[PDB]
Amino acid sequence: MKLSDLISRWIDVEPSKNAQIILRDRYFMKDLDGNYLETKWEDVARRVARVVATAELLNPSYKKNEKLDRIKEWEDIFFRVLKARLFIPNSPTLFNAGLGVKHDLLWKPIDQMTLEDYEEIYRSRNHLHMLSACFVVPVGDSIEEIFEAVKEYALITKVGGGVGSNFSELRPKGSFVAGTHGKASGPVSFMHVFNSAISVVKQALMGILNINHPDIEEFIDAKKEAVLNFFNLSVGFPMDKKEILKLYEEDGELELSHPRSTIRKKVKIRELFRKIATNAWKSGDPGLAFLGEMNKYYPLYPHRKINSTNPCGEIGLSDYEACNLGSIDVAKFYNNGFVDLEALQELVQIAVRFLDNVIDVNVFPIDKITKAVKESRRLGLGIMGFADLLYKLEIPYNSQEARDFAANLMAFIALHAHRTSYELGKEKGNFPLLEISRYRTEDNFVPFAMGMSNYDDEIREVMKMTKEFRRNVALLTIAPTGSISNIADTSSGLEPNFLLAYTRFYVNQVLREKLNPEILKRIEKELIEKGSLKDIPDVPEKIKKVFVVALDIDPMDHLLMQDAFQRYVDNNISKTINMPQSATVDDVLNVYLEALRTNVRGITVYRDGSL
Amino acid sequence: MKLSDLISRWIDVEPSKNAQIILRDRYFMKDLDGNYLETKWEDVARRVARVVATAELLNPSYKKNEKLDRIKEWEDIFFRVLKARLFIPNSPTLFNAGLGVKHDLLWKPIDQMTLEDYEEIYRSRNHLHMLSACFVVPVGDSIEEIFEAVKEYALITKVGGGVGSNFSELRPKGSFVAGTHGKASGPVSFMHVFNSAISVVKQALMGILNINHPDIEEFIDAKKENVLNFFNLSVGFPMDKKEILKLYEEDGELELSHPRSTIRKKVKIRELFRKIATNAWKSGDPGLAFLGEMNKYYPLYPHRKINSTNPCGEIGLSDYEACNLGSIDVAKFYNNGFVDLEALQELVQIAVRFLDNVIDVNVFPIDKITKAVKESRRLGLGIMGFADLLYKLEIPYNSQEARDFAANLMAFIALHAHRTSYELGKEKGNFPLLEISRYRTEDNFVPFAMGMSNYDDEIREVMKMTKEFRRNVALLTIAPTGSISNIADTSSGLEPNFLLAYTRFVTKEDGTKEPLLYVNQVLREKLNPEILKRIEKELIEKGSLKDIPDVPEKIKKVFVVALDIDPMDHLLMQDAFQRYVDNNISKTINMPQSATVDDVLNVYLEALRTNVRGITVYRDGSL
Ligand SMILES: Nc1nc2c(ncn2[C@H]2C[C@H](O)[C@@H](COP(=O)(O)OP(=O)(O)OP(=O)(O)O)O2)c(=O)[nH]1
Ligand SMILES: Nc1nc2c(ncn2[C@H]2C[C@H](O)[C@@H](COP(=O)(O)OP(=O)(O)OP(=O)(O)O)O2)c(=O)[nH]1
Ligand SMILES: Nc1nc2c(ncn2[C@H]2C[C@H](O)[C@@H](COP(=O)(O)OP(=O)(O)OP(=O)(O)O)O2)c(=O)[nH]1
Ligand SMILES: Nc1nc2c(ncn2[C@H]2C[C@H](O)[C@@H](COP(=O)(O)OP(=O)(O)OP(=O)(O)O)O2)c(=O)[nH]1
Ligand SMILES: [Mg+2]
Ligand SMILES: [Mg+2]
Repeated sequence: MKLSDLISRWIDVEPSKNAQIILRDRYFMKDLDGNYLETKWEDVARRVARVVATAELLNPSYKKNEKLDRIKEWEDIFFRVLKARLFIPNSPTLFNAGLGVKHDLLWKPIDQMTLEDYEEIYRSRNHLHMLSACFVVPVGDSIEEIFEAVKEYALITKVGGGVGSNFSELRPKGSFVAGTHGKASGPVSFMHVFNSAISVVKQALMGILNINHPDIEEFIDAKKEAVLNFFNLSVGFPMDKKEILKLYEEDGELELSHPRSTIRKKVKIRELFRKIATNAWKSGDPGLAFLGEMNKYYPLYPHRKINSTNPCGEIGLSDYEACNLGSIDVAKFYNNGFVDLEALQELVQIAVRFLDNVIDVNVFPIDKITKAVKESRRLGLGIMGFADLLYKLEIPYNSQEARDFAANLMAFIALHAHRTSYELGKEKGNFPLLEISRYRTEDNFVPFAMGMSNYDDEIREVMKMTKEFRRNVALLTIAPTGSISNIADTSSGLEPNFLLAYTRFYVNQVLREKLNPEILKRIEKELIEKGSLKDIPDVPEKIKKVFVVALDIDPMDHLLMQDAFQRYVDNNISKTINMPQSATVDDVLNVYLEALRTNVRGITVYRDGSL
Repeated sequence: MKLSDLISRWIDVEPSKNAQIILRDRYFMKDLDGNYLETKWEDVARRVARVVATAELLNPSYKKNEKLDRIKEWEDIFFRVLKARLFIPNSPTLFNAGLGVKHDLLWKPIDQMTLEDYEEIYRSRNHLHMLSACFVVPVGDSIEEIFEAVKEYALITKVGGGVGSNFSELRPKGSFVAGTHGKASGPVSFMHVFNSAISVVKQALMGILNINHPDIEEFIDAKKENVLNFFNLSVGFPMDKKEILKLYEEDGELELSHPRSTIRKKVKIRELFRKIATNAWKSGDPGLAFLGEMNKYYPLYPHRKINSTNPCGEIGLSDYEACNLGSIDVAKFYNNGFVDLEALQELVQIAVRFLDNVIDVNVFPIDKITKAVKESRRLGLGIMGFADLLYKLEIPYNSQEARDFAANLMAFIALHAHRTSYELGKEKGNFPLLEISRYRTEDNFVPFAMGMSNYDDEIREVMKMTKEFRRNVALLTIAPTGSISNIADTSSGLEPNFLLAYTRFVTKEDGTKEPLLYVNQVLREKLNPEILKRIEKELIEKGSLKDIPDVPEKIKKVFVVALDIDPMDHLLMQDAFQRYVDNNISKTINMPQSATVDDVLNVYLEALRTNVRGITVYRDGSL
């Protein structure tokens, strides 16, 4: 089906009562007196479309002559997919597009727009016009750099960004400070100053410490039981995953050291791993960030380096880099037993241009960030609706069938997104750092593992073409989509449905269609208690096996789904490895070891009932 | 007596074992290994004398063939008064002088020193070579400025400075923030971020909020145990003391308002005072800062404006200003029933040059601070050992006699301090803002109240003369001297002795522990050693001589401690010194456990009528 025809299928499907509540609550603009300037999703779609279309003002391919026509065309296409909720950008784009702009320019009808109208939108974007979810700032080993980072956290947090740092540069607790006296207090103590700052600004962060840091044990125990409540904590593994797996298998020792300290110590890697696992078992923190694996696929490494991710894991970013995200609802592409790939390719091309255009109309609080974004132009296109699509396709999330499907789907998306980036580099100009990247200096560089799709060879040649032309250093991610999937009335990112029937502060729509009412109306009671179909007798085996929820799916099937998607994603993936309440610490270690052998770039575990 | 003769009486008296522990503990310099580079007070005095004498390189009145002789002469005099412990600068001068300099230059015999040796010292002072105790920075009403200030606090604290701010620019909690629909959190929420920052960096501060800020009540209670545990807190009074007294006397109302909020409130000034008094009665916070009174006597006002003090309250500073302090031990100037004014004058002269010289060798971590200090050259010359001096002269602290003597002594110090500033302004150049100060644009400007001394008219004359030459915007203070009075083995600041005897413990390898009885040295000298041994027991038990049978009445009357002296007599002493001090004074108004909140109010009311620039109260037994 053509995308315009898919759009006509979805454009007039109204957001649910639940979606409308969230939108009124957080998304619709209000005036200086709390009066609504927007009252429907279509108002949001119009403002967002128009502001992002404005980027086409800077398109060197257009003559001043056609610009108005071309702009209005892009506004029109952006508006239609958005109103149809086939693609939605990350929250900050929805909150903050048009901040600074005359109200009378933001919702005016497109046929009435003039070239001067777009120019004035472009020029009136203010300091709050911040449209990206993801940030990483360094924290250098000096009081000066530490507290400059604290200020950067406050400023990014204030404008609506989530920020992450690797704190490893900070010399360990007790290290000599060539001051008068006395001693360095170490990374963890300074992370409390970050927490306290953000707790007041927000009156959601990421903190990583590398496995070979001498204060790693204190770090692992840092949210145990003063927390640290605004931090997600991950242990960083800057070295090769293979190397750590070997060391664990051999019961080796890790040397803890720091370049600006005499503090040195040896620890058994197994002991340290177990300590990580025990705490994750108890409370879900800390996670694992496979930084080396991220740098393995980083086009700008080693002259730039990924040291941290954003709070949710899904983008590894170099220092001062930010990334804006957006997600395609794949559940809307179900068509009579198949994914309508015709319409999908069209949308992926549109989604990539929109995300790239967001960069040009984005305003950041810190010039170093403006600069890092301009040079790399990293994007984060992902998907949501995945689990709901599997229900429509009558495929069990816990099956090799689902994972082979997932991999081909992501490969197809990756192929058309990178092809779009080639196209946009031709039209608009390459990302400034193309010349020094592995797309250019290397042969056969591919920013992900592949190995589970028929599309590989096609991907490999598109990657070779991007030696010459390429708008973006990387393009793909899979985010949590915690709010935008609610707006889209669909499942979140790549996660299975957590529950089929609930009451968020609500019976799945696909289940409501496939399940005979009466079988439904009976069971909807004990579905809500119990939280699964599994042990409800007199529901058909076929419904049971397809309509699985997160805790129907064992930890290994969670991890293998993440691997299958990660093979064709150039940034990272947000995925929780749900574990049953009866899972032991050994079960958790086994997840870590399997994770080390797969292509996953990080791990988050959550044991049911643990918190 | 000539100062040289006084120096020779003291130069070979080594610090008490008590002092030496303090020195080893934190003053003596160590190498990267943890090894001692200094092991005697004499070593510290060489280093410091040498480093501060280096500033004479820059003296535009020395011809090149003069310079090396002149510098060695200043190093020698500096060394002697330090070694003798007649003058000691604030701790950061003693911690940090010479940091960055090659160890082979800091202690070498002076008769091996060359001009190039001094030039190398000047060049190699590093970024940690911070010699001043006292700082103020502004905290403006934006996230950017608030966190820029958190960063300055961390940097200033790291290098050994104590910093304060007025947080009144921050719009009250619940205020409108433009272009968003979220509200401002308020000054007290941000002060938590500053307390967190500094609790890690130090793993006190001064915070002031003005009495008319709408969050003033929250602030008054901010260290109420239900904590800003690294802050001293004071309430700011930027209006005239007179205005506030009148309002209180009328049972009037104050309007709380902010220029960037629509939040207004009317509160009875008496109810606000009582809230303050009750909290201070419970816990010692908050104190009162009479900022308007400080601005009354600030020579740069209103071009520049004092909005805060340092943590101990004794310097009022404008935005980004810092001050270096030091103190003369005046108990050492006792001579046959009189204060030796001839030797004291000479030492004021030396001490003011030292302190002004510290500015030249000081390194600050922030641009705007270097600038503010160069432009003003504020100093804080003070005294310690004043209580022990009264003991020697047999004057009771809690008496008009003591207060009249304090005023005259402070007046004499002020006169010769400001005179030296005059002489130094001709010799080295005036402070840059002389031209726009009240020393220039006015007639009869005096930066303190006076009214309690025979020296008043000569003081007027010198202030008139400094319309022409003046090296420093202000010169004097009285500081707590919590460490350096320990070092000099003398009483702290202008304060009375807290106790005359107590047990201190000397840590030993094989024992331990151990009991070591200290008795005030002047008490030891005056009281019968036979009497002493009898009473010693009850004195440590009771904390005073007052109710001990059969100690002579005159001894009980002279040898008073802090708690023998009633709150008004503490306050009037502060008033006597403040009259002849251009900066402020550190003074705790001690109160008996049996004082009430009404008694605390009465101290505040009397404070409003005297010339004091702020108030701190501490009720015995409260914390
Ligand atoms: N908690 C605490 N940590 C400090 C202090 N001074 C330094 N540190 C920690 C902060 C940094 O992680 C590390 C280095 O800090 P700085 O570079 O500011 O110290 P500095 O440059 O004086 O000495 P350096 O030449 O770098 O060893 O030491 C301090 O006063 N308090
Ligand atoms: N799941 C969920 N998220 C919420 C809720 N309220 C606020 N949020 C937050 C979660 C995210 O930090 C923020 C933005 O949501 P999005 O769906 O745009 O972003 P996503 O969850 O993909 O996270 P990210 O883009 O990595 O920051 O909204 C809620 O009630 N449920
Ligand atoms: N806790 C908290 N306070 C804030 C936040 N934003 C602003 N404030 C407080 C900090 C300052 O006291 C005051 C003003 O903040 P800024 O100058 O950074 O805000 P902005 O320039 O955006 O708006 P303005 O024109 O000053 O109203 O409001 C925030 O997001 N969280
Ligand atoms: N470690 C330690 N520090 C102390 C003690 N008593 C006071 N201090 C701190 C607070 C002072 O700001 C700092 C330096 O001692 P000083 O005698 O030079 O300063 P002072 O008490 O006059 O306070 P100020 O110069 O206003 O900061 O020493 C103590 O018993 N132990
Ligand atoms: Mg450093
Ligand atoms: Mg502002």
